[PDB]
Amino acid sequence: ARYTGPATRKSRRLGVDLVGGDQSFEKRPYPPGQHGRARIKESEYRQQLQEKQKARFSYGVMEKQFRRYYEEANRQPGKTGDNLLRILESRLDNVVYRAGLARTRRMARQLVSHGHFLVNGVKVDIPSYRVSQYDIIDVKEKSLNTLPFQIARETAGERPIPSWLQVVGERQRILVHQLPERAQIDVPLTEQLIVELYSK
Amino acid sequence: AVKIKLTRLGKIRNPQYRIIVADARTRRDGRAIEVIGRYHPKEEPSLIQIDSERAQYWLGVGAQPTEPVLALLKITGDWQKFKGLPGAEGTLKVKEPKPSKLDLFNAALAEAE
RNA sequence: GUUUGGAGAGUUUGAUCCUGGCUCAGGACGAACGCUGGCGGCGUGCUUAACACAUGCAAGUCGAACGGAAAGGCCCUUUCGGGGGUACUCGAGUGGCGAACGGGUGAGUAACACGUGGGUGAUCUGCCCUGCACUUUGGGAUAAGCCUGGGAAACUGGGUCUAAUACCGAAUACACCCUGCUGGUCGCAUGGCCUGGUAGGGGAAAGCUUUUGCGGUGUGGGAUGGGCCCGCGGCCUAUCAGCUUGUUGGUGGGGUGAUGGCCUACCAAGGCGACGACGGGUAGCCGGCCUGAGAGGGUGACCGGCCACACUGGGACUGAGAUACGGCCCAGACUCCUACGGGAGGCAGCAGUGGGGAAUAUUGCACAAUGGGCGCAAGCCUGAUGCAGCGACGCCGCGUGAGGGAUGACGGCCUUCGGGUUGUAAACCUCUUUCAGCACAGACGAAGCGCAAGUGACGGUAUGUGCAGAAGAAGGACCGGCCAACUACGUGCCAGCAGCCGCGGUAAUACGUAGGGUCCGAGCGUUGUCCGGAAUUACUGGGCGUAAAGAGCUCGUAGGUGGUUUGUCGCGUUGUUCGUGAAAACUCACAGCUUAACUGUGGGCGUGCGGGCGAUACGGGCAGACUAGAGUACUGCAG
Ligand SMILES: [Mg+2]
Ligand SMILES: [Mg+2]
Ligand SMILES: [Mg+2]
Ligand SMILES: [Mg+2]
Ligand SMILES: [Mg+2]
Ligand SMILES: [Mg+2]
Ligand SMILES: [Mg+2]
Ligand SMILES: [Mg+2]
Ligand SMILES: [Mg+2]
Ligand SMILES: [Mg+2]
Ligand SMILES: [Mg+2]
Ligand SMILES: [Mg+2]
Ligand SMILES: [Mg+2]
Ligand SMILES: [Mg+2]
Ligand SMILES: [Mg+2]
Ligand SMILES: [Mg+2]
Ligand SMILES: [Mg+2]
Ligand SMILES: [Mg+2]
Ligand SMILES: [Mg+2]
Ligand SMILES: [Mg+2]
Ligand SMILES: [Mg+2]
Ligand SMILES: [Mg+2]
Ligand SMILES: [Mg+2]
Ligand SMILES: [Mg+2]
Ligand SMILES: [Mg+2]
Ligand SMILES: [Mg+2]
Ligand SMILES: [Mg+2]
Repeated sequence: ARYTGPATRKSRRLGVDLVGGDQSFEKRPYPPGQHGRARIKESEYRQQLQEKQKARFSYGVMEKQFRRYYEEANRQPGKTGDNLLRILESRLDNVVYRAGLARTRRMARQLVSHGHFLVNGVKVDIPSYRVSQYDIIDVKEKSLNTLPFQIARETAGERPIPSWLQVVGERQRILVHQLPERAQIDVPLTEQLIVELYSK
Repeated sequence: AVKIKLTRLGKIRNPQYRIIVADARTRRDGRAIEVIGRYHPKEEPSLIQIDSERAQYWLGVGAQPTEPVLALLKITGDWQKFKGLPGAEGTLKVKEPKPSKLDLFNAALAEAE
């Protein structure tokens, strides 16, 4: 399944920019609903939980799949928080967003899912597809002149492109030289709280 | 009689076979005396590997191949060798190794720059 | 050496600290139930009654063993009613091989059943492989056929007749089996080996085919599959203390493939037990699985290996091999047929029915692929198996749209009547059609099979290429504290809620509804069950003055434990190497499915056990030494 309800109310509850271009958040930075102004009792569990919610509602990953990501990250030899972040960064819908061909991670998901991209010459419509070193991502012929993709070509500049990604052509060809290290990744989140949440 | 059989591994619609030495009475997916090879028909060319040293021993002592295993032993030349007939070099085909991923990355770098 | 790995909260009191139980948050399932429900991939599905079973299938095959000629075919023949021949072919029958595998179930079993490691100088092994020798010679039958009898049926008798690779006598074998004598050698005592040498006696066979030609007998070795014995390991219960007389041992016979009270006659009086014998209860065991920081705890569904059984109980026969599921004989229960004399059955194979239960599927499609049986082979058989159908039963993946959109509509709900929430949400404006839908292409799995030249069950499925349009696609639980998420109204100790503490007594963040919110999402909750939290059986890792806990006090049996020092063994301990620890699983890496689940390949893991070799500090055994512990002697002393 996907979460398709209002997007602003999630950033408002969590008190941080998820889309990062959202005027309605800055207008009402408090949580939603009738009681969104009221004082909330502090607790360590709520802090840990909301960092997890920021991660999964930024990247658009359901709790089931996110928990599998955690176990893999913890199993991997690095430090769990770095591994978890770079696994979610390896997602193809995320790589497309980081490349700039999409406006929002929601838009990136739809594009990948609808079958507009190819990886190493083979069509992939799996948003959760994890890119690896030296993957090449291309756009199919039909979608190259496609009106929102045309917009994407001449709308370069919205955000910066990270060093591990590289767009090399006007064809909008994306190359991945390596998986991002924690320094490379730039996300508004404290990953150590999520590792602690799942150690409960 | 001790026979050389294919045992089925893999999942639905993906038959992968190990070449095993087993008593005729033993069920297909039962305990084997040795695994001496593997055979993957879903590939192109179908993947064939045989441990020729062990295949020669087992045929020497009198293991009887099954029909498909006999076809594979002829492709590998292990049958022709065991009998003394010519063709021991065999006509084994191997899948053309796909281009390395690093080289294709360099190709894309050069092409766009 | 070594980091990859441990979270807590509530509840005894006016308050406190401790002790201690109870309860909760996590994970898991062959699940069930409630609400809800789009698609696909890969798995999985009688846990109860080893209850009873309608119906169809689950084991046959060989004309290159044989007489034959019912069906086809061909050749005569015709009058067209039939009648011959052929043997390409083949019903029934004789004969060979298979039917002991494969599939099911877990009733029994606390046992060498199973796991792991050994032993066999105590043994068997059809078919297969590879040496050697041979395959001589006669004979008498019978099924089928034909005639006829008995019986309701199931079945069965007599006569006549025919064949073989069916059966039977003899020769040859001197490798082989038995006995006597006798030489060498190796050990582990019986013994083993040298096919030792030697004398005496003895042991087999089968033909067919004319083609890739298949067979027969003895014997040497191998391969495979077993049999039997032993060490060690894995349940509760002394409110179960004695049990055993073929029982423990011996000799002479018998028996088996083989050892052995396995059996038997005699002789000796033994054997097993608080390191729980004999009883009682429960249970198939394991690789593994679940949980856990680990140790441990729980568990044995699927998949894989052993074992056990096949309506209940007993028995043997055939065979290389038998718990003989779809064999036989007997007894019993039950169902059925009968002419009342007598007969016939066995789904714990696949599918299916009734029943029991909270609950578990189709009276599919193929032998195309892999494995198996027979056949020289073409081939035939195969409910093994490969697939399909059904059930969110589980795991994994994807969709139910994306961008923009205001000081922010209507409507709903709060209010300090200012407004504030729902909410960028919606409306609207453009943008993409994944998955479903409608067309047109269309597999891999088959270096296969037959070499006759056709051959894929799944399947016109998966997957590609076009078309139309946001178009068809969201629910469930929770919101007092644990524990994320609060207000209004309705009943006022009522109706009700609840895992625990506890909430309802006409102002409830706990009841019911609504608005809003939170956590999850094609699922969400509940019940049941196991581990965790629980250091709450504590080996890791707890205690006993007063919280639960020192026997009323001694003596002493088994057991446990052991001062200083020399030498020695190398049992414990430790190093190293080899063998083994099946596959799968697990884990690391890498690859293949669009990703994942899943699958494959290569390491590790498999903590163990066995063999060889090394060390001797420490524990222990063995042989000594010493006096500080312990005891004795002597001289005093108090009670
Ligand atoms: Mg899901
Ligand atoms: Mg059952
Ligand atoms: Mg016949
Ligand atoms: Mg059987
Ligand atoms: Mg004979
Ligand atoms: Mg004797
Ligand atoms: Mg039982
Ligand atoms: Mg623990
Ligand atoms: Mg016999
Ligand atoms: Mg039956
Ligand atoms: Mg039988
Ligand atoms: Mg059945
Ligand atoms: Mg019922
Ligand atoms: Mg076959
Ligand atoms: Mg053939
Ligand atoms: Mg049949
Ligand atoms: Mg809270
Ligand atoms: Mg414990
Ligand atoms: Mg508990
Ligand atoms: Mg205590
Ligand atoms: Mg004490
Ligand atoms: Mg007390
Ligand atoms: Mg006392
Ligand atoms: Mg003592
Ligand atoms: Mg000492
Ligand atoms: Mg002692
Ligand atoms: Mg293993």
